[PDB]
Amino acid sequence: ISHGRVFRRMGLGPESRIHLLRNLLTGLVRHERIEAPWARVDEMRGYAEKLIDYGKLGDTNERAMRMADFWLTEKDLIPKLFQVLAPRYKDQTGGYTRMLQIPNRSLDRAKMAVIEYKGNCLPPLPLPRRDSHLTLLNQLLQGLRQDLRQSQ
Amino acid sequence: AAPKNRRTIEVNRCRRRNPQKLIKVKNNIDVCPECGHLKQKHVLCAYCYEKVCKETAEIRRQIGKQEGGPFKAPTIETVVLYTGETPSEQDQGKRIIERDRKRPSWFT
Amino acid sequence: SGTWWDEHLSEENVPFIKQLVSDEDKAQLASKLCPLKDEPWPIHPWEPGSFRVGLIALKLGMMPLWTKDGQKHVVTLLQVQDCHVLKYTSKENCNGKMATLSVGGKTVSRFRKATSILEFYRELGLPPKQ
Amino acid sequence: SPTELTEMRNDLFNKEKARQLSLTPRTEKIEVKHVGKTDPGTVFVMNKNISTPYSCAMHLSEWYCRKSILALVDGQPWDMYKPLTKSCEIKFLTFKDCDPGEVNKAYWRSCAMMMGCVIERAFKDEYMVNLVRAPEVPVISGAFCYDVVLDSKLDEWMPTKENLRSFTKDAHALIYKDLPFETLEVEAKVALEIFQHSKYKVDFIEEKASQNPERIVKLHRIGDFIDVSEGPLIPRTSICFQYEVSAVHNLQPTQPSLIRRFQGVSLPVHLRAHFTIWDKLLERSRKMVTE
Amino acid sequence: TARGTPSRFLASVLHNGLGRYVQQLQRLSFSVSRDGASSRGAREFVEREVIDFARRNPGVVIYVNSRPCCVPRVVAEYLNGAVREESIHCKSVEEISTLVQKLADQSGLDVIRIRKPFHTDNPSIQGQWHPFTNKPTTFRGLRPREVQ
Amino acid sequence: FAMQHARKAGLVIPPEKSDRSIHLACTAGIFDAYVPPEGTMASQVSIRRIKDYDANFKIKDFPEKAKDIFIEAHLCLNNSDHDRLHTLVTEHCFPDMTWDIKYKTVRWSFVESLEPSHVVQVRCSSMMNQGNVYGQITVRMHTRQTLAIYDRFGRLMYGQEDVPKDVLEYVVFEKQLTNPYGSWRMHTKIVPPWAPPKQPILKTVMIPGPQLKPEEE
Amino acid sequence: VKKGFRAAFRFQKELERQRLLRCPPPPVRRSEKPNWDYHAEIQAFGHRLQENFSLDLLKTAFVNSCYIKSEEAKRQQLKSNQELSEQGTSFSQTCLTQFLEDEYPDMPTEGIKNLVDFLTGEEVVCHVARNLAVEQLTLSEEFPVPPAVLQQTFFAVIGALLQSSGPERTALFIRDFLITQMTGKELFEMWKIINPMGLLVEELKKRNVSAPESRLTRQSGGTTALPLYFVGLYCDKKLIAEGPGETVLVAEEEAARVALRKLYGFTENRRPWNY
Amino acid sequence: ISRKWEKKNKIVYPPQLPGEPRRPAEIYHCRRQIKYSKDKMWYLAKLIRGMSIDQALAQLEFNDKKGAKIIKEVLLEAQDMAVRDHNVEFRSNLYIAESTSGRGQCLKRIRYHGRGRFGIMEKVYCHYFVKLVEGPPPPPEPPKTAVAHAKEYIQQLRSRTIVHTL
RNA sequence: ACUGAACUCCUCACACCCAAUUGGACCAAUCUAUCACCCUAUAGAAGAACUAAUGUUAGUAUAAGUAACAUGAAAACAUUCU
Ligand SMILES: [Mg+2]
Ligand SMILES: [Mg+2]
Ligand SMILES: [Mg+2]
Ligand SMILES: [Mg+2]
Ligand SMILES: [Mg+2]
Ligand SMILES: [Mg+2]
Ligand SMILES: [Mg+2]
Ligand SMILES: [Mg+2]
Ligand SMILES: [Mg+2]
Ligand SMILES: [Mg+2]
Ligand SMILES: [Mg+2]
Ligand SMILES: [Mg+2]
Ligand SMILES: [Mg+2]
Ligand SMILES: [Zn+2]
Repeated sequence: ISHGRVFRRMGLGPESRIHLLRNLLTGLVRHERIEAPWARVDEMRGYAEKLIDYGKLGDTNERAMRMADFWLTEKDLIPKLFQVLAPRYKDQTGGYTRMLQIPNRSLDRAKMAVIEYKGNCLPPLPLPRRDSHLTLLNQLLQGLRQDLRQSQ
Repeated sequence: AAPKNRRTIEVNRCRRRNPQKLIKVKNNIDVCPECGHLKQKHVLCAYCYEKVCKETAEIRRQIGKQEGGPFKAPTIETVVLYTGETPSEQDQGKRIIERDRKRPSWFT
Repeated sequence: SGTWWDEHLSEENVPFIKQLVSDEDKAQLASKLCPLKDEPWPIHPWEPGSFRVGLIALKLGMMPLWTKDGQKHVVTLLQVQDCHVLKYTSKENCNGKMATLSVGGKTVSRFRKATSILEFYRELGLPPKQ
Repeated sequence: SPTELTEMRNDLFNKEKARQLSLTPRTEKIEVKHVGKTDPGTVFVMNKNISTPYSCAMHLSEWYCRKSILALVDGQPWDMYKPLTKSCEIKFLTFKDCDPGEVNKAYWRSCAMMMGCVIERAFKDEYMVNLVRAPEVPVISGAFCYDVVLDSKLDEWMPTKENLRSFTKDAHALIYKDLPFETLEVEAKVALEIFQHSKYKVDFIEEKASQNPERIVKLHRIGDFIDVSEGPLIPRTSICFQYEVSAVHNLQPTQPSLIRRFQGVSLPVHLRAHFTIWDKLLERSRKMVTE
Repeated sequence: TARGTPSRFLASVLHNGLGRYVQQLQRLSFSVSRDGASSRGAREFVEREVIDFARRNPGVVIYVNSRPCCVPRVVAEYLNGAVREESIHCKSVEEISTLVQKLADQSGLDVIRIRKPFHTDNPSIQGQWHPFTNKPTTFRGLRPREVQ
Repeated sequence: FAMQHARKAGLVIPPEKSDRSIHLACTAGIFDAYVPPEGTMASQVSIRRIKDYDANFKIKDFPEKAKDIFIEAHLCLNNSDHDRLHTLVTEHCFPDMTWDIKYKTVRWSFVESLEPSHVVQVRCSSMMNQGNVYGQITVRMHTRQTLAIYDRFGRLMYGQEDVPKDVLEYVVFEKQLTNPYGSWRMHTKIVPPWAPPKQPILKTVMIPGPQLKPEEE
Repeated sequence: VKKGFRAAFRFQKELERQRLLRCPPPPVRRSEKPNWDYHAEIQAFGHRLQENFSLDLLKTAFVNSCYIKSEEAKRQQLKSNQELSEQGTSFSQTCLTQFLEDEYPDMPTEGIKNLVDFLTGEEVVCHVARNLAVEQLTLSEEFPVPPAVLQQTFFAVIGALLQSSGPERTALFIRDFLITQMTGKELFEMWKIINPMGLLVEELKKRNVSAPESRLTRQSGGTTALPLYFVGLYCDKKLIAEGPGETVLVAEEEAARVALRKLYGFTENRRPWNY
Repeated sequence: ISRKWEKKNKIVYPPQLPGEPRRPAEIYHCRRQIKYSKDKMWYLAKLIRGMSIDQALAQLEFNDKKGAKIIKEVLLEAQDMAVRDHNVEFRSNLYIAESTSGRGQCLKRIRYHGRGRFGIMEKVYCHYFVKLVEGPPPPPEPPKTAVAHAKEYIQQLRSRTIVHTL
């Protein structure tokens, strides 16, 4: 039984899942977009956010240096991280990524999701846009909101 | 273990036609406004998503043939440029990549 | 078809709805704080064999306690947020051995309920209770 | 009799539409170009006065047949059941759009006409009704209104809560009946012949004919009932999911003629409401519309 | 068998017994062969007995084809349109006579299980039984334990 | 793509070598198109060749038999008498006439002829047609008929059986001279552009637009 | 393969039978179906129905106008049965009335003529005549023959029998057949009525008696879903009829029906018809 | 082998009169030898029967099974066929009358079990049949209500009678 | 005093209730002889009749869509990573 377990069993072991998510990290951080199964991406999101928050400190911190050295196997995306991504999110404190489900994979009919860091360069996704304000109900909302503001 | 009497057609039929064995119709579909196709509400438009993926694929091809080999990832921001465009003062220092096509109105 | 409210409106109006509903709930609670200004039912003193209505609480956790003898006693905490009364019945209507009352627990979203239940809660005056 | 008068109005409107589509030629053909981000480039061969944008959407897909409310003809709204008379460009409109204001106005008009019809069919057969029109109001008005004048014996009387509930359940029964909006384009003199009795509708038709250079007017019928509307309207009543009357108010020039105005509110299927927001929308629509 | 076979209640056509009786045999159609050892009985029957049978029964009509047939048949059409055919293949003259006579005496309707051996279209005299026939009434028609 | 797929699959084949030849009864296409107006010696030599190959031949009687063949071919279409329809119609004229009418019946009656059918021109074929020859005649015909087409389910697609409509055409007949058994048979139609369009169909129609392969344009 | 063809023959017979059951062709006339001799059929029909009269009149009654019309039409590409049918239906109505008011003097002209119109109705006469095997005898243009046409032919046969044999013989014929056909179907099953309580009121007011009152004689399950009332119609402290019913209204109208039957003499317990 | 389903469309009804009910155009179409199983193709079929073409296409597009795409392309083919060569006005005014699955000409192979024992694998192919009809779909019959229950019960009690007597 | 059977009576017709065994009257389909020719007759002959052999062959079911099987991750599908 499981009550309060936040992690999920993912591969042939803890080492398996961490190496798996580490490869997903090395893949994601350079393309600043990645498709993958929904569970893997859900786990990946937190690791990515914590990693960028840990790298905000800069390159002088040997802690962050060796941590990113572990978490990234290509060894070339660490400079990219420290000198691009931290400046990109210097103003941002949360919601660094966007994650959205997409149609299932071809063969295994698996549940898939795409994740990408906010403020990327490559084209955007067709995000779910909330209903327009010009609609009937939204305009009624604006109307009685104006009425309440007039009252008070 | 082993059976003892052949399951009749009536009971087999009841079992394999009971509603939970059946598929449940899903009332969670609507038309995508701009593409004109169907989509699950919480899921993205497959057509638009494939379009975007193909575009990103050719962009990746371009940046790869620019970098000319692995371990060439820069440490700066990058920007796309389409036909009929000039680099801006904002992206002066940012890397630039060229593409041979017209700017879509849905892309900025 | 089956839908929910959050989709068919705008993000500039969603916080408006949220804060407005919260303010309405707080106003209802503040209004029903004092039952003495409202008309109460007749009061009677305790008698032998009589009983008293219970209530509902919310378990927060556990903590220790110590006695004069130095002895330790674990003890649970039970928290009570709103715990309003909802309904009264006659022992005749109920046809049971004893009369019955109804008590609510925690206030929750007015959105995730049934229409008849929301009608009951409105005509009563209080928010919902899960 | 009022019933007989309604049946005669119906028969005359039927004769009029009959004359129209019998005068129009046979086997006529037109080519309409579909426009929009969805399925562009298509061109549809249609009849000149028997085809409709509903038949267009039926050629195209059932989704648009069920979801469409109006259509733009060369940048001009249209009644989904009104036949298009010439080759042109056509677009479909829905509530889920960037500028659904026109569909919204059409829904306002349709709800006003519905409330007028139900209140005029409800009352005592021995009492009289001399409705005037369905006024136009903005979307933020919070309620669709309908002006009327009544007998003088019951000027002091106002409709009670049970009367409101009866009107609302009547309207629910009508929308369950699901009658379409039989629309037509008729002449000024024809409209005067049909509504010669009520001076209010007479002078309203006269105002419309003065506004229109050629004096041609548009009529809309709900089964037995007919009324004039400025703009186009919705295809099928059943699109309105919830619908009711908020309150009634009565306007100061009452001596020469009483001025009551009923007021209601409603919302369609494509975007329904929750019980709570709906209740507060009701207690808003209970407000008196100053206009 | 009763549950496999259909059923009917006893009945007659157009109330044959009340008025003048009419034998509801209408038409006969014989298919017999010149040759054929099977049709010799039919040939004897048609040469001697059929004359007297037709003389006795004028209302019936008889048709004879006299064509090559490996099995001779006799078909009987009755008033209702009920057709029934039976093979007289290799049958003796006396049994052919009995067969045609039972055909003449039969009615125009299939033989099936008869649910009841009688039929009364107005069975009740003195009134059909209802629960209140054999019990009296009350003063002012008062139900039990009723004051007023 | 036939030869390319053949070579790529390996279905190499030799040319069909055989003394037999595929014999036909009607040349494809036409030799000379009488482009009508907006409303000669060559034909004389053609008629001379016709008479030479077939002495028993008259011109002024040709329009009568032509109209007869026309109306009887339409009656054969109504009755579905495909054998005699073939005997009286060429292999080029059978498909375009009998392909689309499948899965549906037809009604065609001849009311009268406003103008008498009139010969327009005559052409004769060169000897270099598989060692055979074929003669063509053109005839204008102006009459009044009715047409009514019921689909599979017996509902009219268009046309009305009661109301005739004036109609003008230029029909072309042709015959095989080399054999003696060949007879004149309908071959094709000219359908000139300047002529107006026929009556449309009562039903409305759409077309699918350019399907945008997942790339805007 | 198994040798022999007797079984294959039997199986072909079964296959064609199954095919007929699956897609049976439409019916046709026995006159054109084989084994038919017209004159002999007419003569045997006469002997069957126990009558002897002129074959020419028989044929003129059997023939119709539509058959003559189609015959002469196709001949391009004799005497109708109208007068005989008229005579027959006239005498039939007269004699049926005579017998009916002779058996039931209390029945009014309105109800008795409605009853006679029912007995002459196309449905009953056509059923009786199909059971009598006239349908194929009749010459018609359309098949199955129309019921009105068959009625005209039947009444023309009646008129022929009258003009040939005699009125008393026609009377025996029509009496037997029609009243035997009627035996089961009762009065209110043949003839319909509205406001039977009002009809009864008018009747016994004509008979000069007090206006009765309806009183529930017995009750059961009034509150139950299956209410049962026995309502008696009492005049001047005397009962004429009682009626059961789901509700009180049904009970009282049924009691009115019972009283009407008792007064007109068409009770189910009445004297049978004497033959 | 039997292929009557294709000939079912070859019929041609006679011409219809003006004053008579407009006949609703039917059409048949099938696919042959699909590598899929009956017990599940039948599930898809019963799903899509008794509904309209567009939401059928939608449900099959978004249902995650292999046979869904097959039925989808089959339905699109049936639609374009019916509009091109069966005199159908509106492509979207169609509904499924019945869609079914049938066994096909299958094949057998050998599955190797342990200890020298062997087993027969029969690869399974399914023919898929579908009938389309123009006009809107008929509504599903609602549940019989308390009034219907009471009415059938009382008419039963009225139809009953005494037994085994006059 | 009644109920209560295939006993008995009652209207009609009757060869129509035993294992192994014994005696008799018929007959399905087939070939031949001779008839007949929408499928039969009289004779002879015989590879002469299947609800059962852990029966043989072929097919299709139940068990069952169950047991069981498989593709390391990302991406320009070039490469990179574990
Ligand atoms: Mg695992
Ligand atoms: Mg006994
Ligand atoms: Mg005995
Ligand atoms: Mg015995
Ligand atoms: Mg024994
Ligand atoms: Mg035998
Ligand atoms: Mg033998
Ligand atoms: Mg043997
Ligand atoms: Mg066997
Ligand atoms: Mg065995
Ligand atoms: Mg599985
Ligand atoms: Mg199991
Ligand atoms: Mg498993
Ligand atoms: Zn899209």
